[PDB]
Amino acid sequence: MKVWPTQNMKRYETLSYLPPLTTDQLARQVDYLLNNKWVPCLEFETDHGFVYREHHNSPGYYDGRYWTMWKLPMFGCTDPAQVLNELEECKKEYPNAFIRIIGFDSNRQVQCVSFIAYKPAGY
Amino acid sequence: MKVWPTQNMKRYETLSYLPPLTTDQLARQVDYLLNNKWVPCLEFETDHGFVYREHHNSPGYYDGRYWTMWKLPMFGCTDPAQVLNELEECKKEYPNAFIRIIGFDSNRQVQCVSFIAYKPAGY
Amino acid sequence: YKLTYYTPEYETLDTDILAAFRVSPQPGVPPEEAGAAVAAESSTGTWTTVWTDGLTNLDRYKGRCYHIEPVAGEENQYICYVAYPLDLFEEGSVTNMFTSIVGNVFGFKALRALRLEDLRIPVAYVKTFQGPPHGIQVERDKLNKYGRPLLGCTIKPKLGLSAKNYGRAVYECLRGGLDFTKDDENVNSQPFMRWRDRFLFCAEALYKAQAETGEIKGHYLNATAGTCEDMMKRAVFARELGVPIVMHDYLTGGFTANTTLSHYCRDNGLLLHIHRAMHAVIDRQKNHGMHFRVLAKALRLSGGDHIHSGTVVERDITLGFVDLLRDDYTEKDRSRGIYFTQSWVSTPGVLPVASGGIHVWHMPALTEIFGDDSVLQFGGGTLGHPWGNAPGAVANRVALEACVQARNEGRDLAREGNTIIREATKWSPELAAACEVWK
Amino acid sequence: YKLTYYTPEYETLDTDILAAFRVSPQPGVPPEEAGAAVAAESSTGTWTTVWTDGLTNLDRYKGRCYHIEPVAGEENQYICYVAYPLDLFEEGSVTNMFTSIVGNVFGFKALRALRLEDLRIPVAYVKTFQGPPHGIQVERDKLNKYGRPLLGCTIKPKLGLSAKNYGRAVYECLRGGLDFTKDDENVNSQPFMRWRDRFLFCAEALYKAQAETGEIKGHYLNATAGTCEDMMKRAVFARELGVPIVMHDYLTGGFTANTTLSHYCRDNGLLLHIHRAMHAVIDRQKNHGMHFRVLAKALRLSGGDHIHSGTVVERDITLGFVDLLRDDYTEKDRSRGIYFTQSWVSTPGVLPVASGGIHVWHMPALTEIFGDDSVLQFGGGTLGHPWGNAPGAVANRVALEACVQARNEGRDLAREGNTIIREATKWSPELAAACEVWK
Ligand SMILES: [Mg+2]
Ligand SMILES: [Mg+2]
Repeated sequence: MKVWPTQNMKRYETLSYLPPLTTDQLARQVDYLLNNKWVPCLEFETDHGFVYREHHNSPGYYDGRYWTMWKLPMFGCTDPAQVLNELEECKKEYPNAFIRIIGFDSNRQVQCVSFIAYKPAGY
Repeated sequence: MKVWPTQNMKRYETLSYLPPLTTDQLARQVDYLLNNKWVPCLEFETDHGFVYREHHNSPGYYDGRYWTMWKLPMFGCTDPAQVLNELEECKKEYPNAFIRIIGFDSNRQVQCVSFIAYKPAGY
Repeated sequence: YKLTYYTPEYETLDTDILAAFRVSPQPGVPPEEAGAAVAAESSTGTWTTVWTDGLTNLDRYKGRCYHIEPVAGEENQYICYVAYPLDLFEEGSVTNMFTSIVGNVFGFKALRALRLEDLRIPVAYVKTFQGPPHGIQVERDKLNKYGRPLLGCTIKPKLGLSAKNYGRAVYECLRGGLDFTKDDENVNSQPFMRWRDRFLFCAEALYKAQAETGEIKGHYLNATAGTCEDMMKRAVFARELGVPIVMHDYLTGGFTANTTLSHYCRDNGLLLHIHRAMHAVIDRQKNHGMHFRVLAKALRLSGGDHIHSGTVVERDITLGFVDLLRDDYTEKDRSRGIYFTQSWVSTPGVLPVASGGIHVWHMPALTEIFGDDSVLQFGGGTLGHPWGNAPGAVANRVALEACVQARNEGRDLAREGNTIIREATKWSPELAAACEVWK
Repeated sequence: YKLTYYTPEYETLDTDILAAFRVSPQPGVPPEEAGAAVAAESSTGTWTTVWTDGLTNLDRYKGRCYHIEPVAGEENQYICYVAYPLDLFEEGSVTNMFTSIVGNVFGFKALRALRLEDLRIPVAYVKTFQGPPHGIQVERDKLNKYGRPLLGCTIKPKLGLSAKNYGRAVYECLRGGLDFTKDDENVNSQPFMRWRDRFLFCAEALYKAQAETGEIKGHYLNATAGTCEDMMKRAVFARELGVPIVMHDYLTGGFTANTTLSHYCRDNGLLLHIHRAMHAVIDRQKNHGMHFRVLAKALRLSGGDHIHSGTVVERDITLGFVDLLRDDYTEKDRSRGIYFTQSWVSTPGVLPVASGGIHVWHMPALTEIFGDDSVLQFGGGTLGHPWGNAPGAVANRVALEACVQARNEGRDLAREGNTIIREATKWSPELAAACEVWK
């Protein structure tokens, strides 16, 4: 009988309860985006990688949902490697950042994907 | 394609997106005040340097807009060097302070200028 | 009744409400008369003619039976199609729509039985309703939850816990990676747990679990009440606590109270979870009542963000009405019990909620069937875990993410579902423990 | 008509409203008759005489054509000057001022066309209006923004983004050094983006960008609505979010709703951005309608903090009405289309907003022409930067500060503007990238 831990157990939504994605597993999740004609984008955050409430308190208001866009969404990306290259460039500039891959469906007109690609050490 | 940084990128309003002003550049900005018959003054802050909200959060209420006056407005100042001398005296007493030059238009009856003259190292 | 109300040559207008009735006439009532009777008795038909009829044009206000087809297999049963003009209906009132169509006809003595299967709600009527307070896209954006089913748990036992003990179970549920916990449909305000106490303790628990995990959490706070005043007091305190989601039992509270709550929720940024308690009284029997798809359509107009859509342990019929809840446009398809092409002119979709008797081994099937825009609700399957609520929750969250990952890689969840779960047991002890207990 | 209403000897009172009309008479209608007809038909002129006229003194209530001058160049066109007594007008009601002066006369058959060019609003009428909720000086003090133009960006596309994706663009715009982002005049509440959703996500984005940069940020939240009740619910939520600035489409909403919102904004500390959507229906043609300067003066009375004043790609006419919006006193100047000396007796000035197809190379010209007390609004010129919104924003902020610095040092923005930008490209890669794309 294990007790689920309380300390240093922050999560990042979809896929963050699995083992960290290998470079191959990451490439297969990016392939799923490209096969559905979703536009991959990267987002990063240095300060708080979780949700909190500083500026307001009313229903459905949270701070910490928007992270910062790395460059632009990768329109007409054909190859997972182009995403994984930007991931490496982002990790190089911000080794202390959380980084997630997001996806835009231009047909449904929404953001449709969000999963963690890199966490700093200790997380 | 460069990504604009998120971290340690606080700004101080007018002129703070330019390179830090040289002594000569500072003197020319003070000359503009004097040529328009605006009264230069110095203002400094040791604690925050940015706007925040502690005491209230209603529309148009922010903390951190007022800094502290260095001495008095320099009425009947004719020479930029006198302002630059006060700047040096202020930096000597508060090396850890942000320091801006402000201007008062006694005809329009408002503050009319506010630009950063000195930041401590790391900013 | 024959000559006025059976109009096989009638071309339906784009403004007409269309109804498909499953009609079981009394022996020796021919279909044409049965169909005319349904139209007449759901609109302008009187038993004796009246002089006041000459003060208007009844042809403008009559229901018209415009098509009849026999039902395969069943003896003496027909689908009758009836057109009702737009002008019959109060704008934005589901109450009036149901009163007009189903208020009178189901007691008519020439019918042995009568079931409403479907309604074509015309786009000019659709635009009179608010619809969902938020709907699927906005909900995902507010909660910051993409690319998977959402995960919920009903707190059990439904009655008998103190408000504090109930909140303890909520915290332990939420912290293990469930998005939502939930009041049972029965939990309103009762002697051993008064609603305001429950709300307060559930708020403490939900905020503790959110601060622990960093993921946004909700608890479906049941605002269902005896009066509109009571319902509103409950929704208002939820607003005051800053919590994201409330709940209503739309059939037992009713459409008048539901539409009031839906408008309040839009105005105050609250998600609305809708429970379909009592649906089986109406929707179970094939020859008498109203199919759930009609109740679902009605809810999408009155408004809610989530609606209970049942377990899947016919599939096609469920997938039929799930599309009716989620999509902007659904084409007639008799194999899925969609009698009419339905447009929603950008009325938001509603999240279907799967519930009842499900556990970790159901997760591949549920993910395959519903897809990402669903809520999967695990009462027993979380609280029955041998290690308690947080491990319960972890087991469900891992099984789900394992399925999502496998699906995204190109695996067939229908064929390899068992294998996907088994693989995840190898690195999740919480899921391994669950998989020993069920199946 | 001639002897009562054409009064060339009349000395204007300090309480009179004076109008300058550009009058295009029907062929063979002499000017003096045209002028009298304009006066008569905008005041007390009756087609048959009536006994009730003897119960009062109509000389007290008549409009008087007191001067006529030909227009140089035009055949058969005149400026007619008309005096209206103070007693005609409801206090504090721009609605009544426009109704009284322009409500009737523009349809008069002896005129082929009619344009209102200017109004002298007397100081006693000025003091009946609140005027801007804050105005230029107060806005600068609240926002802590001195000694340069303010900078904004309209979010594009206007329709099609989800509320979250729209807020994403706002964050990325604001964080790169823009002061303001903005709702398009068309964005009120629509199926894919309901107003309260947009407000909420814009709040999150605005506060993220302010915390990141340490500068005060604003997003013009468009409160324009179908009813006053709806408009107010929107301004109220802006108040609740603590955000600095709302917007109104003052011509399509109208003056009655505008003045309500202006008073609410003064009472709750909200800045008010005013969009002039529909102005060109009225103000475009030289022969017929009302010059923008009249619409501008009206807005300064009803009240707003900002008003769209157009692109500047005649300059003198624009500079004319910009002074009318900002200054306390403007002397008659026919070369700038200022037909009357106007005093404002300390009614605050309104910030003019320049917009349209502008980009970094426009910055020297815009800074030269408008000076510091202006808002420069990019849409394409920020969002179209090859590196995205934040670099877009940085390019614009650097270009502006570079120009401000150069101007303060004594450089001529008219002559050296191109060179000032080129110099800044040497140390700003963000600006260098912009300068390759435009020009
Ligand atoms: Mg239940
Ligand atoms: Mg626009």
